[PDB]
Amino acid sequence: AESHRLYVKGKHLSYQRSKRVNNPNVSLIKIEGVATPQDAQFYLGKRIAYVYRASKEVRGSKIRVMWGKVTRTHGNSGVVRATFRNNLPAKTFGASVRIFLYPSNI
Amino acid sequence: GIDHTSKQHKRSGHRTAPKSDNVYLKLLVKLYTFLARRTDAPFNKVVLKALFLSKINRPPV
Amino acid sequence: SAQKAPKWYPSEDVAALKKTRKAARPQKLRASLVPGTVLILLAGRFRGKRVVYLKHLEDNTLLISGPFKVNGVPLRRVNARYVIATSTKVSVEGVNVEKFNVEYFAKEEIKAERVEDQKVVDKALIAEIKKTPLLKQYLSASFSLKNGDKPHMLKF
Amino acid sequence: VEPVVVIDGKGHLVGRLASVVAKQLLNGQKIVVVRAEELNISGEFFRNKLKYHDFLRKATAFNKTRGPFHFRAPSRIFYKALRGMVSHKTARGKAALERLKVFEGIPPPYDKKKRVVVPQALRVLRLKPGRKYTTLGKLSTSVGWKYEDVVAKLEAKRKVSSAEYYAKKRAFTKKVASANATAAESDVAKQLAALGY
Amino acid sequence: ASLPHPKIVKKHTKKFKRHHSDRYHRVAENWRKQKGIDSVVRRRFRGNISQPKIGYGSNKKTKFLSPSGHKTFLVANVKDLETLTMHTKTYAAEIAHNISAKNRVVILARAKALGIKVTNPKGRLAL
RNA sequence: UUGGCGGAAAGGCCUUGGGUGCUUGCUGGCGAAUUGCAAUGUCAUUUUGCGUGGGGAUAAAUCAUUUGUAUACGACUUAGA
RNA sequence: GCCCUGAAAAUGGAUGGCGCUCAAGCGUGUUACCUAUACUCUACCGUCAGGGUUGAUAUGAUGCCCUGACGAGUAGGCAGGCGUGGAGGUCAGUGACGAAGCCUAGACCGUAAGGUCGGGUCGAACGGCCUCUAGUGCAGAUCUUGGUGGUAGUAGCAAAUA
RNA sequence: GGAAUACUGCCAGCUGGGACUGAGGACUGCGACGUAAGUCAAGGAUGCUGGCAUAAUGGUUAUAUGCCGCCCGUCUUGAAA
RNA sequence: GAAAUUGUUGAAAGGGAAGGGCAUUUGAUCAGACA
Ligand SMILES: [Cl-]
Ligand SMILES: [Cl-]
Ligand SMILES: [Cl-]
Ligand SMILES: [Mg+2]
Ligand SMILES: [Mg+2]
Ligand SMILES: [Mg+2]
Ligand SMILES: [Mg+2]
Ligand SMILES: [Mg+2]
Ligand SMILES: [Mg+2]
Ligand SMILES: [Mg+2]
Ligand SMILES: [Mg+2]
Ligand SMILES: [Mg+2]
Ligand SMILES: [Mg+2]
Ligand SMILES: [Mg+2]
Ligand SMILES: [Mg+2]
Ligand SMILES: [Mg+2]
Ligand SMILES: [Mg+2]
Ligand SMILES: [Mg+2]
Ligand SMILES: [Mg+2]
Ligand SMILES: [Mg+2]
Ligand SMILES: [Mg+2]
Ligand SMILES: [Mg+2]
Ligand SMILES: [Mg+2]
Ligand SMILES: [Mg+2]
Ligand SMILES: [Mg+2]
Ligand SMILES: [Mg+2]
Ligand SMILES: [Mg+2]
Ligand SMILES: [Mg+2]
Ligand SMILES: [Mg+2]
Ligand SMILES: [Mg+2]
Repeated sequence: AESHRLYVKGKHLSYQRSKRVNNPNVSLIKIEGVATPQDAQFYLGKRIAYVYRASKEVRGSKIRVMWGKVTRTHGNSGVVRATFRNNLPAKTFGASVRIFLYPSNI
Repeated sequence: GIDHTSKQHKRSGHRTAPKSDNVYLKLLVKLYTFLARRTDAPFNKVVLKALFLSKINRPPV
Repeated sequence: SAQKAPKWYPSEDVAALKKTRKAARPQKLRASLVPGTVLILLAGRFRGKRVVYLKHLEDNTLLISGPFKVNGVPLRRVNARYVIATSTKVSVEGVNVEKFNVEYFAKEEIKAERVEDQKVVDKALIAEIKKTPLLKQYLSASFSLKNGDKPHMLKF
Repeated sequence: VEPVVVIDGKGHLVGRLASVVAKQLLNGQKIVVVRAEELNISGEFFRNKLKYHDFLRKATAFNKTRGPFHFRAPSRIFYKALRGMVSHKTARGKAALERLKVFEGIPPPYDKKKRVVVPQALRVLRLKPGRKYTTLGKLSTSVGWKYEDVVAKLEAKRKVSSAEYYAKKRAFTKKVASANATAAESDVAKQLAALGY
Repeated sequence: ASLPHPKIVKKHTKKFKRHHSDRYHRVAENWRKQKGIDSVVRRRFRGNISQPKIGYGSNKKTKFLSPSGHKTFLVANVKDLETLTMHTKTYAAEIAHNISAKNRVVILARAKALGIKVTNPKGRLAL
């Protein structure tokens, strides 16, 4: 069909931070359709990928990926905390990420 | 934070070895170190400590 | 001498490992995984396909069939954490799956025996699929997330 | 959800809307605001006029071209409130402001698109009934905005065209509704009802 | 081909550079401790360079180990090369910088016979 | 392809006729494997350059000279087949 | 009680800013949530304390190992180390088949002082270890001597008729 | 008059999802389940499997982005002054 | 035949200084094990 999506759209908001100090080792993620910490429990442990493009082709591809995972909820509005193998770059604040349905408990 | 009651990292203040570099004196220390560890006799403990003393702390008899 | 030799050298002998207390025990799958349950594949070459769960193998893998005649998915192994268990089920009584095991999928074109036993297993499944309307069409299609669909609220 | 969200600014409180829009821009959503001249501010007209004149007297003493710039248009007034809620001196702040457009009236590119509202910022849902409020269109005119009449004339022309479009759309909807109702009461309709559709 | 070891961990790979060594040419990068009364570096204000301290010390198990798992031992001739004959799984020979080209050929041949790893075998090679 | 409408940044909207591809509205028959138990598994739009061939059109500005309605120097304002 | 009058200062202006009016204000009550080098658990470094272990046939009893606790710091004290000129001993050490020196967003070791290697340049001496010794470590002193910048193709090179 | 429920507390009641960690390295101890032999979640992780074997991971360096960072030395109760 | 300082060539960045710390993207470059 016209749709082939098997992931849930997400946004990279910022790093974990206080008023004046940030922590790049943890990123805050907003998941579309999630507005409650109870609903965000469903996505705990799910894999996250950030997909971007580069001019140089390395392994027979010009598309690169950074992998992560959902660890815990954040606040009262459905935001979650995510950690990545390599920390996401700060220029991606406001960029789209993909939340996959695996590992699954259904 | 800990509200310490005593000074931290304080040395015992007692000599645990001779200050001398005498090779034969160190052999006597090694001999009585072994005896004090495996004889539980108060005499050996006293002798071992006495071998660490300085000159003014070992007046002639 | 450019460098003074050390007085002491470390031992060249490797030490034995301490006895471990970690006994392997069988995996228990989640209750939704029952033979005959229709599964949705989340990753791999056949992502989005709807297959039929047949047997649980000894390497903690799930044996599935498309059937190959319906959607082109052959007899394969899948990981339990990479599938979705749906609420629809097809009866498996009348399907022989005893011959398929871990060794049958040894890595070491398509072999003749794989073609033959694919037809044998699919024939029983296809007869059961024809019992209910639209099931054959349902297994031919692919699963996809649409706009506004929330997986934490959808029931499969 | 939409790649571009167009907000009709009529009946929205300036500060409440600006706070909502600023957060959306920082989260990566492109926003277009139309009809900035119909924005509302809580408090009577005279009180808000005095506030702008307090802003007017602030300027660099030795060179007025260096001091704060006082923009009179309604779209620029809303832009000032929005820029104050964004770290606009950073590259991240600059990028967010580039995803925003503000217009007086509804320009031709967006007059045939769908407009939405922000309930958190709507005056009729926030202010206590009886409280005084001011309209941004008349406030801008009193402080030197020269294009109130031009926008009003263009808006009147647009509404005539939009009203004619709605008449055709309404008649088409009635025809579609009749066909669906007639197509009901059938076996296919009965099955859809059992499944909720 | 060395002894098995736990993964080597470096607590602080970044070099400790002297404060303001990037501001004045006369201030070298060799580490020096600031002793000024008002120094922000000495007082450890936020956003300033880190200072060496004993907490950064590496694990004693993997201390002095090269990434190949061996310890480096400088070698000047065949005689001191042969001191590593029984220790090929813990030490690796490195040829001194001032050994002539012809003598390096002799050392490399003996090391190959004894199975001793050489860390700089391409030095002064007339290839 | 026919016609109408749209100037606020219109660059879009509607309509007529025919040709052509598909149709899951319904019923059939073939094909898929081996990417080996997951690895974005590559399906979008930005700019620009080099070579093919199908059309289109065959200029100016500056320096130098000159002018004084101009002018510290630049600049400005005039003239010259 | 809240609000208002009483309530006048000089560059333009600050509940931190925007802005906010059944508040995003004031009084009060109930919950959820955010995050310090603090608290809890774990690993690693060091320090201190209490202990185990000489029995040859394998090298450090100042060795190896077990257990617990602790770690801010100017003036100042003490301890363990790094580097430099020269001296005794030793490695029957390195070297014109290239010693020393110098250059090197090249590699490795050490918490650090530093040490090691490769490449280039170069041409005659030099290093490791155990000890001895001192005219032994620089960013400053309107420090000493020498060298070199920005200023800058800048100020200017216009008295005495041509 | 007989119950229910709320509130507070207790269980050496059961069970699902997520994150971080794997220090040690023959045996020795305390226990559990067993008529027995033995087994075990009992003084610290093992089992199975895939891809790649090179700039892929990683290091160095330049740059970009988020947040943070006032000029050292000196006298001083107090120095970016 | 070092440094300050300078020319040429090559690379990179630059909206009222420059330089620094933590983290990662991109470019360039590089060692280690293939038992
Ligand atoms: Cl002129
Ligand atoms: Cl060191
Ligand atoms: Cl930055
Ligand atoms: Mg004006
Ligand atoms: Mg280092
Ligand atoms: Mg002070
Ligand atoms: Mg220090
Ligand atoms: Mg309150
Ligand atoms: Mg803490
Ligand atoms: Mg402490
Ligand atoms: Mg201290
Ligand atoms: Mg040389
Ligand atoms: Mg250099
Ligand atoms: Mg000579
Ligand atoms: Mg002196
Ligand atoms: Mg000096
Ligand atoms: Mg000084
Ligand atoms: Mg001076
Ligand atoms: Mg002059
Ligand atoms: Mg001049
Ligand atoms: Mg003059
Ligand atoms: Mg004259
Ligand atoms: Mg990398
Ligand atoms: Mg930065
Ligand atoms: Mg920034
Ligand atoms: Mg700051
Ligand atoms: Mg004073
Ligand atoms: Mg000061
Ligand atoms: Mg010369
Ligand atoms: Mg130079």
